[PDB]
Amino acid sequence: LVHVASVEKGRSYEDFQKVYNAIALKLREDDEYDNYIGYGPVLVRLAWHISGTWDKHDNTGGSYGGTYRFKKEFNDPSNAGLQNGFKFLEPIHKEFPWISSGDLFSLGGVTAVQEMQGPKIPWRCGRVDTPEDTTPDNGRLPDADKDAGYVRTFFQRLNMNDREVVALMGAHALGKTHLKNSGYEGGGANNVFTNEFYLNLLNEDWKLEKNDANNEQWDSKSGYMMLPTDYSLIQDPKYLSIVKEYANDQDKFFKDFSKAFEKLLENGITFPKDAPSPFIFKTLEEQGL
Ligand code: HEM
Repeated sequence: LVHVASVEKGRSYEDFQKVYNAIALKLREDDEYDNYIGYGPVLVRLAWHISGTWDKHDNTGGSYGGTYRFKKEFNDPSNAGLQNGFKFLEPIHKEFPWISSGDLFSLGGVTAVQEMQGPKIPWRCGRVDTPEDTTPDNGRLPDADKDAGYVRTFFQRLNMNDREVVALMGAHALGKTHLKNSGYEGGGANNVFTNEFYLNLLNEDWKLEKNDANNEQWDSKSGYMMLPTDYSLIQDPKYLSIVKEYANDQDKFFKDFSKAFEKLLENGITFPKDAPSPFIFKTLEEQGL
């Protein structure tokens, strides 16, 4: 099973920067969402969930097909709450109807990271919408109530190693959990991309509590929370080494995150040798907009 990237006809860097700008301007304008967190974090989560269905064994799932637009995937209980991100992007899809669904969902993630003062993330175009029968079945996204061994094994399906896993998990500095979506609550209200996830893991006094959905989570008096899968990063000696590395080197964390997130968004896609190089988009701030 081969998914070959095909550039939207006649489109170049300037077309995709226009789409980035549209997303970025709406992120700035629709700022009230989720108690003034804004849509940044949910767009990062959406980019990850549409990519995180991939299976390296048979090349099914992944971002290429834009299959989240179909009912089976849209209604996956693992995707509860992502409808808010889809609704955000819908007017963008209408203004730029030539962009494929997988390109738009993945670009929404890149735009959100960058606009939240995260690292630059190189991005490639050419995902092509595939039909409804290519939609992966539910149950390919990870459970939160598990341990390190589970996390490690899970991410092997996505061809991610320990360092890639720990770097990706730093996105849990962003946004929050919502009881009605996942059965976890809390986490604060952060919408600036930093390495604080690692600092918080190492420095907070964590307590194992049960929430109103009868699930266990780790809570601190500062108002932060860790999922069991988050906390497992300090229980496993290989993960703990990497947590310490990112807690002590913001730049290293940004660079490793950028590479792992690009890889996540590109898994399953074959880029022809003559494809355009990856694009690095300017932020609104860089453009003076
Ligand atoms: C073992 C892997 C993972 C598990 C079990 C996991 C689980 C969760 C759960 C339960 C929530 C709360 C959803 C809600 O209640 O709204 C969440 C939020 C989030 N996750 Fe993950 N996650 C994992 C990996 C990742 C990765 C790899 C990324 C991105 C690189 C990511 C980015 C986010 C973001 C940005 C939010 C906040 C969304 C919002 O504020 O609406 N997560 N995660």
